[PDB]
Amino acid sequence: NANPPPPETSNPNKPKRQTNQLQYLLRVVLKTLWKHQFAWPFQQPVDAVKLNLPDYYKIIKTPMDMGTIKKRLENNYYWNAQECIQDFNTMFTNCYIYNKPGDDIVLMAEALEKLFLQKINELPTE
Ligand SMILES: CNC(=O)c1cccc(-c2ccc3c(c2)N(C(=O)c2ccco2)C[C@H](C)N3C(C)=O)c1
Repeated sequence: NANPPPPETSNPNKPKRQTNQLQYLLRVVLKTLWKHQFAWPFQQPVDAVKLNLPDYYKIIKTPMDMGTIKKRLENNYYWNAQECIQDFNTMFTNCYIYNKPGDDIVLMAEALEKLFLQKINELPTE
């Protein structure tokens, strides 16, 4: 069972805009979560071949990771801030869906989600 390709991260046909909200998502939210001690498993797609998890992509049909989110922001892939926020939410919930409650990786994602919510609290107005 091969890994799927990573989510798309750049599309020259998508329109581009700079907004206060998207700038904040890259410069504050993503940068803060990226440097966190628990960020490392989330910095690239789950490599289920390397990890011998043949049911990962049978269970998780909407993968997402922070490496993808970073690339999407840098490539002006998102038009609405909510698209980015949804991707963060998908990342965290994928981790809760697949892994056992109480596992280290779950507590890691929970800490990262709490930080994310503290950072999103101060998102600029639309
Ligand atoms: C560059 N490679 C890595 O950063 C890397 C190396 C070894 C393992 C991992 C890793 C990546 C993703 C995950 C886990 C481990 N997982 C772990 O259980 C785990 C335990 C402790 C840290 O990660 C399995 C699970 C599928 N998972 C997530 C994000 O849900 C990532």
